[PDB]
Amino acid sequence: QWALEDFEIGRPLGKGKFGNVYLAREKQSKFILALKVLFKAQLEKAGVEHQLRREVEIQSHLRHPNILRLYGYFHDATRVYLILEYAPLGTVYRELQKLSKFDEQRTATYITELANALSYCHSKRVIHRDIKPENLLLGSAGELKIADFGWSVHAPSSRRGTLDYLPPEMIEGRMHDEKVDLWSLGVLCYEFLVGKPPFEANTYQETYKRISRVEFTFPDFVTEGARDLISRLLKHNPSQRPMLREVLEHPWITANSS
Ligand SMILES: Nc1ncnc2c1ncn2[C@@H]1O[C@H](COP(=O)(O)OP(=O)(O)O)[C@@H](O)[C@H]1O
Ligand SMILES: Cc1c(C(=O)NS(=O)(=O)N(C)C)cc(-c2ccc(Cl)cc2)c2cc[nH]c12
Ligand SMILES: O=C(O)[C@@H]1CCCC[C@H]1C(=O)O
Ligand SMILES: [Mg+2]
Ligand SMILES: [Mg+2]
Repeated sequence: QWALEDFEIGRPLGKGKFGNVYLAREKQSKFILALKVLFKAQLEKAGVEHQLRREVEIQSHLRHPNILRLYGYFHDATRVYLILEYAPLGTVYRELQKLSKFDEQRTATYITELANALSYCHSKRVIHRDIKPENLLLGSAGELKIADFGWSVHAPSSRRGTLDYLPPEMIEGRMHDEKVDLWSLGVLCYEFLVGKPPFEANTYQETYKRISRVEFTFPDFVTEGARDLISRLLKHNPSQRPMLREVLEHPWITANSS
């Protein structure tokens, strides 16, 4: 179908674990898009060549306004190219870095957008497993778009950057389901309000212990309603975390969204 010759390449949009993401334009249609470029040698060396097929198969079949589109893929002798929807306002990561913290209204609107995209995903037993600011993209209207389905799988799974967003069950290497994304949502809510993730540390070692123990504290400015929602999402036991319907009906969400 597609080949590299069909696109004009622009500036890089960001650094990837196995290559780079570039702005690109489809020559015939003038369609601006993001081209996720991955080196075959690097994928092979890490043994993630089939998981890349998983990212493609899962993302390509999701249709939701808060989920980044994957249009297709193609590959040559040395690279794999993923054809993605271009998110013109960039990452939530960069917005957080420039704004420091988000107010309750911005946070709760993003949580609602995430819960709606996640509800959709989980309805197909799809687990994202890599929900984090650098993977949360922004559309033309500033709407949140879940991206980077790189580590995505169908639930239940026991399949093997920082640990900041990963729940205890995945950090230990145990069986896990859709509840992993509910923990990550909790870590995101805290980060949006506070400016840093709740288990952030200098080392992977210190962060591992913090997640395992559920060792976190809130700054005094965090409201009672925000503490309630976060504390509920951050349960060591996946069974005890709420459904996404419950997150969406939380009084703090309904009062501050959208
Ligand atoms: N569709 C896109 N539009 C705009 N920027 C993007 C897009 N996809 C990725 N990026 C940028 O490139 C980075 C790497 O993309 P990503 O899919 O997350 O790769 P990886 O799996 O290596 O982390 C993102 O964190 C973001 O900064
Ligand atoms: C060598 C190779 C192929 C492949 O079949 N290539 S080819 O023999 O047709 N040849 C041109 C070299 C295909 C892939 C691949 C993996 C995932 C996707 Cl979504 C698409 C392609 C990868 C990933 C790492 N090495 C790869
Ligand atoms: O698209 C990718 O860069 C990779 C494909 C293979 C699994 C890991 C994944 C990633 O880092 O998101
Ligand atoms: Mg990423
Ligand atoms: Mg990824």
